[PDB]
Amino acid sequence: EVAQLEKEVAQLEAENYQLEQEVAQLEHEG
Amino acid sequence: EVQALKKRVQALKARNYALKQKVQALRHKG
Repeated sequence: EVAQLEKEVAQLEAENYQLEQEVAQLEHEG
Repeated sequence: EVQALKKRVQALKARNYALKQKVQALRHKG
């Protein structure tokens, strides 16, 4: 899965980043 | 895979998996 990790990162890095930016505002009070 | 990247991927989906689940819960429920 060596050629898989290279893609496994861009996979989450694209999501994990898309949420961290939306969650930082969504749960502002909570 | 080799704990070269395989060790870094766990840092993206680890927290991402949590938000991805609560994300809709934040915007929806408030």
